[PDB]
Amino acid sequence: AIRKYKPTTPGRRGASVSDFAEITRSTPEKSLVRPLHGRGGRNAHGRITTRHKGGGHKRAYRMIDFRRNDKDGVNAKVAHIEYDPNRTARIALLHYLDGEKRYIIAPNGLSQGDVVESGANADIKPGNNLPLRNIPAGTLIHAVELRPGGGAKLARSAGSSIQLLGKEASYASLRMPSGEIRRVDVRCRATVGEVGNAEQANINWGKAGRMRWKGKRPSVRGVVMNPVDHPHGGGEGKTSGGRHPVSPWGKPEGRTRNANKSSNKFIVRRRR
RNA sequence: GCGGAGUGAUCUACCCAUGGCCAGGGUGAAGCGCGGGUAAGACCGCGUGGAGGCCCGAACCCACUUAGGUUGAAGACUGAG
RNA sequence: GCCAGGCCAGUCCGCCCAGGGUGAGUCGGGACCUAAGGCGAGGCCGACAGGCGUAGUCGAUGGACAACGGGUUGAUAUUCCCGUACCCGUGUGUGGGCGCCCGUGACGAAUCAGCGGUACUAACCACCCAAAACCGGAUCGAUCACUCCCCUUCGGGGGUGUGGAGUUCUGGGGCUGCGUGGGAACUUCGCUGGUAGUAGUCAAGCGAAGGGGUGACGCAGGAAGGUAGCCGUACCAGUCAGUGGUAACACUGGGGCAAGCCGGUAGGGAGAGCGAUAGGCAAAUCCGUCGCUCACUAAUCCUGAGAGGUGACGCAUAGCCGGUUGAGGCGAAUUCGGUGAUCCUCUGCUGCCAAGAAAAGCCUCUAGCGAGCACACACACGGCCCGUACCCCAAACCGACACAGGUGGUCAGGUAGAGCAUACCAAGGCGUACGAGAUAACUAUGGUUAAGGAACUCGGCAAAAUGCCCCCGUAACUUCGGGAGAAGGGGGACCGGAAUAUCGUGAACACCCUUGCGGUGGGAGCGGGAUCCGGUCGCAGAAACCAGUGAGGAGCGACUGUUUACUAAAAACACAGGUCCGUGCGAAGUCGCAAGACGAUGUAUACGGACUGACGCCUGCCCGGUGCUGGAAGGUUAAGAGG
RNA sequence: AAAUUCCUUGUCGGGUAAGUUCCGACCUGCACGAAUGGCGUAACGACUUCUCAACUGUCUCAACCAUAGACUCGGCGAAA
RNA sequence: UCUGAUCGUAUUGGGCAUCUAACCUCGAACCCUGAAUCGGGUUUAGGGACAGUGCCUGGCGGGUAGUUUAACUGGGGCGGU
RNA sequence: CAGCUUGUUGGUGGGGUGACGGCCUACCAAGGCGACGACGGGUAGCCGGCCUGAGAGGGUGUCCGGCCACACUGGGACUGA
RNA sequence: ACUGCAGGGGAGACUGGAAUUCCUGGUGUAGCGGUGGAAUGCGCAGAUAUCAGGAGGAACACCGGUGGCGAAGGCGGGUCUCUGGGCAGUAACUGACGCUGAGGAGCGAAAGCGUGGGGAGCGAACAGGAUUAGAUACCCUGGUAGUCCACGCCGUAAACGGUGGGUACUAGGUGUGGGUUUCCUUCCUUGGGAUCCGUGCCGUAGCUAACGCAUUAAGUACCCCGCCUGGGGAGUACGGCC
RNA sequence: UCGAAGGUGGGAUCGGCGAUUGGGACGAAGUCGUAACAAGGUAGCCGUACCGGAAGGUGCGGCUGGAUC
Ligand SMILES: [Mg+2]
Ligand SMILES: [Mg+2]
Ligand SMILES: [Mg+2]
Ligand SMILES: [Mg+2]
Ligand SMILES: [Mg+2]
Ligand SMILES: [Mg+2]
Ligand SMILES: [Mg+2]
Ligand SMILES: [Mg+2]
Ligand SMILES: [Mg+2]
Ligand SMILES: [Mg+2]
Ligand SMILES: [Mg+2]
Ligand SMILES: [Mg+2]
Ligand SMILES: [Mg+2]
Ligand SMILES: [Mg+2]
Ligand SMILES: [Mg+2]
Ligand SMILES: [Mg+2]
Ligand SMILES: [Mg+2]
Ligand SMILES: [Mg+2]
Ligand SMILES: [Mg+2]
Ligand SMILES: [Mg+2]
Ligand SMILES: [Mg+2]
Ligand SMILES: [Mg+2]
Ligand SMILES: [Mg+2]
Ligand SMILES: [Mg+2]
Ligand SMILES: [Mg+2]
Ligand SMILES: [Mg+2]
Ligand SMILES: [Mg+2]
Ligand SMILES: [Mg+2]
Ligand SMILES: [Mg+2]
Ligand SMILES: [Mg+2]
Ligand SMILES: [Mg+2]
Ligand SMILES: [Mg+2]
Ligand SMILES: [Mg+2]
Ligand SMILES: [Mg+2]
Ligand SMILES: [Mg+2]
Ligand SMILES: [Mg+2]
Ligand SMILES: [Mg+2]
Ligand SMILES: [Mg+2]
Ligand SMILES: [Mg+2]
Ligand SMILES: [Mg+2]
Ligand SMILES: [Mg+2]
Ligand SMILES: [Mg+2]
Ligand SMILES: [Mg+2]
Ligand SMILES: [Mg+2]
Ligand SMILES: [Mg+2]
Ligand SMILES: [Mg+2]
Ligand SMILES: [Mg+2]
Ligand SMILES: [Mg+2]
Ligand SMILES: [Mg+2]
Ligand SMILES: [Mg+2]
Ligand SMILES: [Mg+2]
Ligand SMILES: [Mg+2]
Ligand SMILES: [Mg+2]
Ligand SMILES: [Mg+2]
Ligand SMILES: [Mg+2]
Ligand SMILES: [Mg+2]
Ligand SMILES: [Mg+2]
Ligand SMILES: [Mg+2]
Ligand SMILES: [Mg+2]
Ligand SMILES: [Mg+2]
Ligand SMILES: [Mg+2]
Ligand SMILES: [Mg+2]
Ligand SMILES: [Mg+2]
Ligand SMILES: [Mg+2]
Ligand SMILES: [Mg+2]
Ligand SMILES: [Mg+2]
Ligand SMILES: [Mg+2]
Ligand SMILES: [Mg+2]
Ligand SMILES: [Mg+2]
Ligand SMILES: [Mg+2]
Ligand SMILES: [Mg+2]
Ligand SMILES: [Mg+2]
Ligand SMILES: [Mg+2]
Ligand SMILES: [Mg+2]
Ligand SMILES: [Mg+2]
Ligand SMILES: [Mg+2]
Ligand SMILES: [Mg+2]
Ligand SMILES: [Mg+2]
Ligand SMILES: [Mg+2]
Ligand SMILES: [Mg+2]
Ligand SMILES: [Mg+2]
Ligand SMILES: [Mg+2]
Ligand SMILES: [Mg+2]
Ligand SMILES: [Mg+2]
Ligand SMILES: [Mg+2]
Ligand SMILES: [Mg+2]
Ligand SMILES: [Mg+2]
Ligand SMILES: [Mg+2]
Ligand SMILES: [Mg+2]
Ligand SMILES: [Mg+2]
Ligand SMILES: [Mg+2]
Ligand SMILES: [Mg+2]
Ligand SMILES: [Mg+2]
Ligand SMILES: [Mg+2]
Ligand SMILES: [Mg+2]
Ligand SMILES: [Mg+2]
Ligand SMILES: [Mg+2]
Ligand SMILES: [Mg+2]
Ligand SMILES: [Mg+2]
Ligand SMILES: [Mg+2]
Ligand SMILES: [Mg+2]
Ligand SMILES: [Mg+2]
Ligand SMILES: [Mg+2]
Ligand SMILES: [Mg+2]
Ligand SMILES: [Mg+2]
Ligand SMILES: [Mg+2]
Ligand SMILES: [Mg+2]
Ligand SMILES: [Mg+2]
Ligand SMILES: [Mg+2]
Ligand SMILES: [Mg+2]
Ligand SMILES: [Mg+2]
Ligand SMILES: [Mg+2]
Ligand SMILES: [Mg+2]
Ligand SMILES: [Mg+2]
Ligand SMILES: [Mg+2]
Ligand SMILES: [Mg+2]
Ligand SMILES: [Mg+2]
Ligand SMILES: [Mg+2]
Ligand SMILES: [Mg+2]
Ligand SMILES: [Mg+2]
Ligand SMILES: [Mg+2]
Ligand SMILES: [Mg+2]
Ligand SMILES: [Mg+2]
Ligand SMILES: [Mg+2]
Ligand SMILES: [Mg+2]
Ligand SMILES: [Mg+2]
Ligand SMILES: [Mg+2]
Ligand SMILES: [Mg+2]
Ligand SMILES: [Mg+2]
Ligand SMILES: [Mg+2]
Ligand SMILES: [Mg+2]
Ligand SMILES: [Mg+2]
Ligand SMILES: [Mg+2]
Ligand SMILES: [Mg+2]
Repeated sequence: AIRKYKPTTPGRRGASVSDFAEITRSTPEKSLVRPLHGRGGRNAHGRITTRHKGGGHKRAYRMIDFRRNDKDGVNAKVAHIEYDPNRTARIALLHYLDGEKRYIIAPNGLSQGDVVESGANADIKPGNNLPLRNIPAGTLIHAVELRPGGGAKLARSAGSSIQLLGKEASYASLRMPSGEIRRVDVRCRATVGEVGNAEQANINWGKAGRMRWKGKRPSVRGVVMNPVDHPHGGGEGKTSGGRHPVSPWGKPEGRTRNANKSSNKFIVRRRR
């Protein structure tokens, strides 16, 4: 699962890395790859809108099939499990019996060579994609969509899962990875099972260089700035900031969710 | 110093795309084998292997100390480290 | 040319004057392609100004694409000329081949009659229920009438037995139906004869829209096989350098040549047919997927550095003659080894995680077009636009200067050396622009120093010292990796012998066979390193240049890194790790009036903010204040309503 | 008794011939204290600080040599 | 009958519920469209008189802006006046 | 005190001894010792004997006798049976 | 070896009910909780109580015992999969292949440690109330780690039968468990008798200072291992291993 | 060549002193509490964790070397 480096250097002393034991076919599928380029956290104006971005290893995008709507009743065979630099889960390449190749998020327990079904008549097995109406309550699902046909949007990171609490009339109550209970329409599609690569959260990056490779740039604390730069700046020695904690633009801590967002009627219980 | 409207990222700060460069030595990680060990092991020793914000050190990038310069060769440099 | 300029002078000049000089189908670009990014028809947004952006169109620092050697001018040359190549296009002939119609072959339906799928289902058969209505059983309680019985103010209970419209369970045909299962004819579909081998389709060639494949990609590390270059050498042509020796292999010089074409080596890679087909915006014989057979260690095919041939009867060259010292003319030998890449095979191979452009181009499929086509040879032609002079670690560029500064890429020889360090040299350049003198102090840059050895000083600042290779040996502590080159020691030159395979590198003459760019033995010639023993010299053998000082105790920051261009490099910043808070998704946050964008082609193991800052042990008490989160009983409180 | 301690060269011990610095304690903390983290910590440092070996013109205490200037002659010829 | 408690036609506003048709959707499909992740239109699936916006109005608001922050004084500050 | 040894273990050919022998030397093998305690630390002359104890045993090595080791400390050769 | 027998022996996976708590809604108003007595605390902004639905973790009443199993520690909600051991019977097979075991190795309650998850209830630490001269406690109200899961670490308990393992022998009486066996075999009795393996109690001899042991010995003998030489200091110091 | 003595160096082992500091034993007729021996007033012990002037207290698991129906 996780391989620990040996303390041969100070940079490697405590670090660890995935063993990549689940990976076959170390190259991607040429027909499902699109170009990508970095932004450095800059928007269309050319200005930094997200801080601490840039550098980073070059990447290529792999088209993930997040809809899974048009292959109902058509079986697929899992051909490979591949590394993806754009997400924390691994991806599985599917060979459809119709001759088409697709990429999906690899669920937990979807070894190469398995058969994957879709539609209302599919069996309840990891990797099978069904509308929520046909999934029994208490199941663990992932890659759920908010609107019918809108594409999977929830529970997509490594190790994520959603528990189908129940379907009442035309809505399904879901326990979402944050712990918030939500309702979505029963016609929304979901995939059975939990997302794989669940142990990646235990990886110990060893040095600053590794995060620079992953594209994360250094972050400077507010209390070591000058007051013209940050509200926490100033002071003779080191201070705690001369006030209650605030953002670099002076906003205090507290809830930032819009108080009367339209979706409030779909949320049963806020997270802890 | 204040206001209005414009000009500047050929210097410099960061970022994006596409290219180039890093003499010569040293150390010897994982993994892979063989043998020892056992019921199996764990482990151990020999090889192979060639990792690393690894070591010494030119090009290259810097600028710690000191001497000189200080109407300078130079509006920030030279010599030795 | 010499009155300005050149840090002096100048007959000289990067200065002044006149004239001359830059030749491309292949070099670098355009006419080809796209990245980041720019502009942007319509468009969306915005009082106006304008912002953003789709189709599209630009934009190399990248992709694709055809040339090498020699000569020549005062000044250009892969451009001109000579020799020899390659790429794209056009015309003219010649030859055979396939096609239009003819027919050639092949493939190739449709009509209508015989039965079932009993699929349709009027009905019919079975399975449960309303099991309808109704006959009618047991129980219930305070209604009800009946007859038997009893107190009472004359109004009703009770033993309730019967049943009434009575509650519930249920005894019985469940006729009518519901739901399901079998299920009547034509009707949906199939077979046999039949329309009929008929209609009809395909069979030269081109397909550039569109589909598909390729193009197409990271970093690190070698190894093997090669080659360039370099060092010798067979052979060739010469020299006598006025010194003691040296007359020929003693010494000096030579000991060359490309693209292209042929070739298919070492090394690499590849299963082949047939059938089906929901997918690839239409189609597809293409791609993808699936099934079957055969094949698998082979064979075949592709790729492929090198070797060899040709290019080359040519060019070049050491040298020799004559030479206004310009041009001329002649012109030898050219073999075999060693060493050896930063280059080639190799867009390969191995390993790793941080997971590594696009489009054109090329190939292929069909849509489509199509009566003429495709090919071979020969001849004759067309190949456009811009750059090309000269400087280019500089006196010609950026620094006001002919300024000790700065400036990307390519080539890069010998001896010693690990080396692109360092010392001296080659090829090739240069002596660079004020000089000539003179033992003043003093300043600067170097050098040496008796005895002492940090006594100097804020402080060992500066200088001195250590320094290489090989062999021994190596502490506390430790996160077990380190500390460590710890510390501290020993040896090092030359000559000879071992020593003729001593050893190790490659492998000539000469040894077999599937005869080749083949295999084995073989050991010549040529290079390399180490050790032991004996001897020799010096003050000194790492010889010059070059080239770690080491140890012990504390503080701070874990570490590599970053920082005040021009007085501060640190204990400051960052960091991996930690906790808290926010964010349920065109999220929170940020830019923007807005549209829109980034976040992210991400989805709570994610993203943003704050503080702390490897690791180890831990992180105590306080919610009074102020923030944040949540609640709404009460008080207070705006516009509006009311008037 | 600290990058925090004014008094202050606090007191005791070590080191030195002689130690306001250094190291180990004491606790009388002017004015330490647990993520503006507390206490340690192998490795690392052109960081700050103390000691030792070796070495030396840093010094006792200076002396000599060469070069570039300074000095003389010819030419050009500024500046505050 | 200050009629507290109260009924039925008017009228009205406040809550709650439902609906769809205004309005909303970066849900989907098709056309403009030959090349289109823009835009617009058509249909559909949802939300829905909410939200958003205009005008009026209360709160909060070092996020930004313009400013103020006296004099005397055996120098100024401290104190005092 | 849990790992000790490299002339150390053995063999070969010489040298050396009065005499066998790594005793010494040149070459070859990788062996030899160790939990029945090597290697290391502390202590000590051994025995016949002496004392005590019914005995087994416990203590001790002085008179005397036997031997060993030493001659200021450390090292070496010669004469000689 | 073959045939039967009993079992909470162990591991994994799925799953069930009761109860507590919490959430939502209905009914509903002024108390609830707590003690020897109270107060802190909770509710009045709608609590306790009652109903219905949902969420979640822990533990499995009745069976259940004096019982069974396991080397010890320990072991029962149910089902399935995998697996260990024991007992009985035949004597089918080998033929002393046995016992103990220095060191060594493995297993090993609870508490605790590392990493991730989980957390209903309880509950060190901590806080408030109460008692008391004081109350850093006993009592009450709360409440963190922990108790739970996964993989590791730790190897300590009054880890006790305060009794090392193996074998042979030494009256009986009375319960229970698993077998087998003829007979009384219907005396239905699943009783009695015989044997083997256990598990309790009482009791003969013997042993013991006594208490007591007594076929499950602390009796009579043998073999092997471990341990003690008065009490503190001390199972502590130093050294060493983990 | 070997070879006593001597010098240089890093280590190994055994002791002595040491500012300061921890625990132990004994002393007197001190101060602060009553933890155990009774159900010792909250039963006592065993292993661990945490806390507090101190004896000790609390939690987890085990024993009776106590009692109860
Ligand atoms: Mg812009
Ligand atoms: Mg950030
Ligand atoms: Mg930071
Ligand atoms: Mg600052
Ligand atoms: Mg700024
Ligand atoms: Mg501010
Ligand atoms: Mg500050
Ligand atoms: Mg401060
Ligand atoms: Mg803070
Ligand atoms: Mg501040
Ligand atoms: Mg201005
Ligand atoms: Mg501009
Ligand atoms: Mg290197
Ligand atoms: Mg290895
Ligand atoms: Mg490095
Ligand atoms: Mg810098
Ligand atoms: Mg200076
Ligand atoms: Mg000067
Ligand atoms: Mg300098
Ligand atoms: Mg320098
Ligand atoms: Mg002139
Ligand atoms: Mg002049
Ligand atoms: Mg634009
Ligand atoms: Mg326009
Ligand atoms: Mg563009
Ligand atoms: Mg262009
Ligand atoms: Mg280019
Ligand atoms: Mg020229
Ligand atoms: Mg030509
Ligand atoms: Mg690609
Ligand atoms: Mg090679
Ligand atoms: Mg001569
Ligand atoms: Mg020669
Ligand atoms: Mg195919
Ligand atoms: Mg050739
Ligand atoms: Mg030119
Ligand atoms: Mg030129
Ligand atoms: Mg140029
Ligand atoms: Mg210039
Ligand atoms: Mg210059
Ligand atoms: Mg440069
Ligand atoms: Mg060279
Ligand atoms: Mg050089
Ligand atoms: Mg020279
Ligand atoms: Mg001169
Ligand atoms: Mg003079
Ligand atoms: Mg001297
Ligand atoms: Mg001297
Ligand atoms: Mg000194
Ligand atoms: Mg001094
Ligand atoms: Mg002095
Ligand atoms: Mg110095
Ligand atoms: Mg020096
Ligand atoms: Mg050394
Ligand atoms: Mg050290
Ligand atoms: Mg000599
Ligand atoms: Mg060095
Ligand atoms: Mg300290
Ligand atoms: Mg640092
Ligand atoms: Mg620290
Ligand atoms: Mg500076
Ligand atoms: Mg500086
Ligand atoms: Mg620095
Ligand atoms: Mg900084
Ligand atoms: Mg937003
Ligand atoms: Mg969070
Ligand atoms: Mg905070
Ligand atoms: Mg900090
Ligand atoms: Mg951080
Ligand atoms: Mg507070
Ligand atoms: Mg507060
Ligand atoms: Mg409060
Ligand atoms: Mg509030
Ligand atoms: Mg102090
Ligand atoms: Mg202080
Ligand atoms: Mg002091
Ligand atoms: Mg000093
Ligand atoms: Mg001190
Ligand atoms: Mg705190
Ligand atoms: Mg502080
Ligand atoms: Mg704090
Ligand atoms: Mg800190
Ligand atoms: Mg500290
Ligand atoms: Mg550094
Ligand atoms: Mg530093
Ligand atoms: Mg100090
Ligand atoms: Mg003069
Ligand atoms: Mg509205
Ligand atoms: Mg404000
Ligand atoms: Mg202001
Ligand atoms: Mg003003
Ligand atoms: Mg005043
Ligand atoms: Mg005054
Ligand atoms: Mg020998
Ligand atoms: Mg011998
Ligand atoms: Mg003695
Ligand atoms: Mg006796
Ligand atoms: Mg002696
Ligand atoms: Mg004497
Ligand atoms: Mg002697
Ligand atoms: Mg004699
Ligand atoms: Mg003799
Ligand atoms: Mg488990
Ligand atoms: Mg809860
Ligand atoms: Mg309620
Ligand atoms: Mg309730
Ligand atoms: Mg037999
Ligand atoms: Mg045993
Ligand atoms: Mg044992
Ligand atoms: Mg436990
Ligand atoms: Mg734990
Ligand atoms: Mg945890
Ligand atoms: Mg309290
Ligand atoms: Mg309690
Ligand atoms: Mg509680
Ligand atoms: Mg803890
Ligand atoms: Mg264990
Ligand atoms: Mg027990
Ligand atoms: Mg015994
Ligand atoms: Mg026994
Ligand atoms: Mg026994
Ligand atoms: Mg019995
Ligand atoms: Mg008894
Ligand atoms: Mg006894
Ligand atoms: Mg102990
Ligand atoms: Mg110890
Ligand atoms: Mg003392
Ligand atoms: Mg007591
Ligand atoms: Mg007690
Ligand atoms: Mg009491
Ligand atoms: Mg008690
Ligand atoms: Mg307590
Ligand atoms: Mg306890
Ligand atoms: Mg207990």
